[PDB]
Amino acid sequence: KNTQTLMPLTERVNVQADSARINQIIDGCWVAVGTNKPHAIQRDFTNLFDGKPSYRFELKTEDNTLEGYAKGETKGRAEFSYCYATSDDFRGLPADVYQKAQITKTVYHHGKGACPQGSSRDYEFSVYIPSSLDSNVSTIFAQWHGMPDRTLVQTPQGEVKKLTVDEFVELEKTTFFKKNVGHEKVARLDKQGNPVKDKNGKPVYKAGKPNGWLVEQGGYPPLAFGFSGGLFYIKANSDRKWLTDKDDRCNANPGKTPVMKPLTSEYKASTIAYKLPFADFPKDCWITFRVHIDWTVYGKEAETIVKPGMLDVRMDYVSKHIVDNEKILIGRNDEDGYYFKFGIYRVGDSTVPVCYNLAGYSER
Ligand SMILES: O=C(O)C1=C[C@@H](O)[C@@H](OS(=O)(=O)O)[C@H](O[C@H]2[C@H](O)[C@@H](NS(=O)(=O)O)[C@@H](O)O[C@@H]2COS(=O)(=O)O)O1
Ligand SMILES: O=C(O)C1=C[C@@H](O)[C@@H](OS(=O)(=O)O)[C@H](O[C@H]2[C@H](O)[C@@H](NS(=O)(=O)O)[C@@H](O)O[C@@H]2COS(=O)(=O)O)O1
Ligand SMILES: [Ca+2]
Repeated sequence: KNTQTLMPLTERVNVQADSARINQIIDGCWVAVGTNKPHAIQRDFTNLFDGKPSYRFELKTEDNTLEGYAKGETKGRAEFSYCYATSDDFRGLPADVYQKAQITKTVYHHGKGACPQGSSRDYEFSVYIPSSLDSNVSTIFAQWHGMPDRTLVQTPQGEVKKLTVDEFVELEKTTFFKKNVGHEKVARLDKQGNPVKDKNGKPVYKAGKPNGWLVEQGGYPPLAFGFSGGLFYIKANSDRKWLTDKDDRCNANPGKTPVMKPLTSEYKASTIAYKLPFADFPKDCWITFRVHIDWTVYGKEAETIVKPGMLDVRMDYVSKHIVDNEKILIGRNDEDGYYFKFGIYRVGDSTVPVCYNLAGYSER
């Protein structure tokens, strides 16, 4: 009933498919993604950081709104993305550039907030973990995410090739994509033999059988900071395959994979760079992470590792050098780069409630 200390921020931008409208942008630099329940993300006027409102993220137990990897598994999301495009990013261009970017899901590739392939960048942000946070949460609170372009496809005959935007736009007319997998696009039909339309007159389609096409979509985040199994962990992922293979689920478990011993497949590596028992992670105070990433350089279609990456992390609240300039494989073999998000990404088929605050982001 006191609604003065917290301000719901409920606008959500589909950053891959839609430009952010000015009145959806937060503090001139963020848009929000994930569930839009009023408590999911709020500006917090009580817990100030550097004398300014911080951001309170909350997922209650019922707040998983996304399908997880396995049938019957779900996941939850309330995050800020530092990467999005606005209408100004398409200013003066032919109308079809934006329209085709929505269909190819490459809208945010036209916007600010990404770091290119093989680049080096410094990041800083702060987190505030309440003492009430359950030690068995399974949540990623900051991540650096790839930006694959789904115009890189595999044909039914197994050829990996780059479609032009126009070619992809044509393919999407006949193909219903379920994540990365193409299916025959089938019109649902009424009884007079006509295509069904929703209440707004929009034609409705469903997926038929797989049609052989695959597109580059999804993939693990190259870097994630989170809690799992009673540990705070930092996990780095690398994928050197030109077209990522979604079936190759090379993914280290902080509870099972020893620290700094990469788990590898033929193309992927997943490394737990740091672990700290949950009780040793400070509570009810602001912790500032300083992160330096030298992104791995990959050889594109050659699939080589041209140059290894490196990861450095400091944790201040005292300064602990928790990841000390580690040579590491980190990134994705894509044409495009990486963007930062923070918030709640509740994974591992968990519904344990999550709530904490974040603030103070910068990158250089
Ligand atoms: O770590 C994640 O946030 C995450 C990994 C992504 O690879 C993707 O996984 S997936 O299960 O959906 O395949 C989901 O990431 C993107 C997702 O790729 C994207 N789909 S797209 O628009 O068709 O390209 C969309 O669903 O957004 C999610 C998260 O991105 S966002 O939080 O910046 O919006 O989850
Ligand atoms: O081992 C996995 O591949 C894996 C474990 C699952 O528990 C799943 O979490 S769940 O809540 O969806 O069930 C999970 O998380 C991945 C997710 O699959 C991936 N999407 S994809 O690459 O496009 O398929 C992406 O969003 O990253 C998350 C982070 O994985 S994590 O669980 O290791 O944190 O995948
Ligand atoms: Ca790729």
